[PDB]
Amino acid sequence: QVQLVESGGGLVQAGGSLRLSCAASGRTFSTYAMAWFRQAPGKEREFVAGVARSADTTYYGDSVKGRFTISRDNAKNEVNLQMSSLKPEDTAVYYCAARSVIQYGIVPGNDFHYEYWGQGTQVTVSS
Amino acid sequence: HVQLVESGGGLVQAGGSLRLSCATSGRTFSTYRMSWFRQAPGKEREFVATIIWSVGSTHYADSVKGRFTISRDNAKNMVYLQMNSLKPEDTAVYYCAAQRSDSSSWGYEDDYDYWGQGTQVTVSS
Amino acid sequence: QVQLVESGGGLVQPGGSLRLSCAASGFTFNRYAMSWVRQAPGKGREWVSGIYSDGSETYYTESVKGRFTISRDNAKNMLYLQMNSLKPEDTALYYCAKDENAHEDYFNSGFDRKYDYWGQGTQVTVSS
Amino acid sequence: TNLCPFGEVFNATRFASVYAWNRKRISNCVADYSVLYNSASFSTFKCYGVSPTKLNDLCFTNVYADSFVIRGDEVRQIAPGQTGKIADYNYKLPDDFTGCVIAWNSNNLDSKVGGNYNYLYRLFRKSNLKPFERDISTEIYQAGSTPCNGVEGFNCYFPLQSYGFQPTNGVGYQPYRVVVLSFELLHAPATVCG
Amino acid sequence: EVQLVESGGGLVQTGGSLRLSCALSGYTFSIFPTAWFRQAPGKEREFVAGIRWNGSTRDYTEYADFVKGRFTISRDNAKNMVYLQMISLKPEDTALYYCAASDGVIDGTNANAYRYWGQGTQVTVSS
Repeated sequence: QVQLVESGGGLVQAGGSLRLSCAASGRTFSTYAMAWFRQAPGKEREFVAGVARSADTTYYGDSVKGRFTISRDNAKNEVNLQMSSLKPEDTAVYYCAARSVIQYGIVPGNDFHYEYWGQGTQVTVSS
Repeated sequence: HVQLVESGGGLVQAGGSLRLSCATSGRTFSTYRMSWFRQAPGKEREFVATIIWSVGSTHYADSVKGRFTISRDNAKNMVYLQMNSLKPEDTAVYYCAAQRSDSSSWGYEDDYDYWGQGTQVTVSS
Repeated sequence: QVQLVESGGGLVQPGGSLRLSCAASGFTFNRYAMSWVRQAPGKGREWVSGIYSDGSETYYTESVKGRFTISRDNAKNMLYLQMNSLKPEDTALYYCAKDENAHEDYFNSGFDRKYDYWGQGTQVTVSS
Repeated sequence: TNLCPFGEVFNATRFASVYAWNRKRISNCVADYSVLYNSASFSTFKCYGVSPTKLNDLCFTNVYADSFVIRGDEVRQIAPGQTGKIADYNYKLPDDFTGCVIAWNSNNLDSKVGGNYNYLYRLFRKSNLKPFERDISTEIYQAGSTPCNGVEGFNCYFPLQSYGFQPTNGVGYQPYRVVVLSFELLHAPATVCG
Repeated sequence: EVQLVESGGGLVQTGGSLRLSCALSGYTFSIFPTAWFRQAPGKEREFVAGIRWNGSTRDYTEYADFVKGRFTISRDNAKNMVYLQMISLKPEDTALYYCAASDGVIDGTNANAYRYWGQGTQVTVSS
């Protein structure tokens, strides 16, 4: 299995900037595609962003397209979500999830129902 | 379309070495099971060899088992038959056949989807 | 029994705005991609617009493309067609049509939409 | 993404006529081969590229099944670039095809031992379908060398022909069920599977 | 191969009656129309008559413009043969009469589209 730890988050202004860092330990991180999801106490898991296992194609949700930046650093074994242009409705627990390639395999044009979920980090956009 | 083009073959002395080359122009060639078949004039196309890409299992005709080697390269969209120490019986028109896979079973040579144009191989005793 | 009841329509000048509504009963609205069709007086049926089962995507005919909007509310089992910048040729009896099969796809291009259920329809007329 | 209703299509009680082949779509669910493998009596499989059965858990954006019924031999014609009858006026798939087609024989799933005549097929419409298309409906084919007016007139046919209702002459004339699992990948949000 | 055998014809007095029997073998009439053509000195193979079995309850008859309301065309499946009944003969009717079936079903009135040609039968009208 893999252990995913989220760092960052907290209280930020509306229109401010934060960076959520998901660090993976265990099996090889570089061989998995990764994504960020949000879940607020009033909404169910929605797809925020996704970076393929090769880090050559990025997918964004309709609500955050062109506003959030998802990147991968294999050397640092990390996935970074730069959140900017925030609004109060963005408040949620953000989870980083990794899609297993050893067990089921993937090919990124658009895939992934991530089977491993991190602890989650609280993000509160208050103006 | 699925096009299988032959190369190699021809005249060879009995006991020599040959490489039969079949290049495949299809859609996602990497997911096909490969077979090499032969036809001798006045006979139906018969089994020579096959490889199942899903499990990496290769079967050879008992007459050519341990001397022939059938291989497939997905990167080059290619299939090779290396024939070592050919026998007079090997003289025939050799076709490369690609059958579809990703099924409940893996031994589909009875579905007969498509096969190549064929190449003449003649082994002189 | 499946019921498709239409509301709206009437006489309007070209360039105006109308909102045609269709309420569906007797079947699960959200499981079927829905269509709007118009039957002009003295002409065959013409497909206006189509919306997937969940409303994720919408498609329009060239004669109404870019100015007509098809939308749906699955919770209320309601289908809406917002018509704007109309031409007089849009005069017809408008039906909201249910699809034969279900689950989010019966049209990508061309095709012939076999509609298993039609409504009573509403008259829409565009004349100066 | 839980297990799909993917198994319901194959274990269904109704199959539309080939000229009215059903284009169903499935999304937001994982389609495993464990959903339907307990009744594996499938006569023929074909796949171009990775398939849900090759990779037990595998996700796709747009997965659509083309379901219909056709007699045995013409099952051979369900493949890119094929021509003749069924491949020209009832169904067509792109020459650059990356998907799967599954055919399984049945003679009692249509609720008759002599087959059904309710599954029709069209022969000749002038011009052949190119990739996914449908234009077949109950109508009278007009002219072809000499004009006519309705019915089966001078050099005019009825486009739809009916399959037999008498006992079948073997698997070649039995009503094979065919499901084309043509799927595609495109830039989209994740957690959509098929 | 599909074999067509023509019987009848011969020399018949002007103003008489005649019956031509074309036996078809190698296939059974299901949807295939059968066309009677005539080749005359200085004339190509042109439409004379045609019969098509709709396959539900009824048979459809095609009579050329200059032979309409004067000739009859019928068929029997049990003996897979086609009858052409001819009355009020005229001298110009003399010709080689062929019965033809199409390789498929394309066209009902087209000489070149019919790729099966029988051995024909000579028919002469003179007293």
